Amino acid sequence: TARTDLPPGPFDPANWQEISVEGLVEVVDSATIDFTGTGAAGDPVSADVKLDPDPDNLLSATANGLILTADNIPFPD
Amino acid sequence: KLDPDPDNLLSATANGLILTADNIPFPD
Amino acid sequence: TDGTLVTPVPGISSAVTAYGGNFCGGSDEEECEQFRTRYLQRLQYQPRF
Repeated sequence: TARTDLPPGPFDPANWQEISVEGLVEVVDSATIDFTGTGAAGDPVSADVKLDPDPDNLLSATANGLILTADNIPFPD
Repeated sequence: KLDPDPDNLLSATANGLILTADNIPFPD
Repeated sequence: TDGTLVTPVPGISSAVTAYGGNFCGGSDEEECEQFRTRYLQRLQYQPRF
């Protein structure tokens, strides 16, 4: 597709945008990373690091990534 | 990838990342 | 505002834009009477910096 109203001339990739279609890949959940999606529109490839669901796992994950703050740690007493 | 430092408490399991006060060496 | 590149150059878009569609600086020549002044006046003033 012509990117701009271009005059007659030879084909130049700097003037034409190529039209792709779609892409579907295969993903498998790893030991520490969970994969979701297939790469299609509305079903994009996404990843999130999965933590140990052990009850005493102080490591947690907010909406901004991994967190281990000094507040919840059982400091010496 | 987890940094293989001698005292890196981050360890990898089949379920996910785990850290516990067991490794945290309080000075007692 | 929007003009074309007359000679197609490889790897260069053929659509250029003027910046503000502003082309300033055109004018015409001088006659024998428009020239008397600008002469008979560059004889009365001494430039100064």
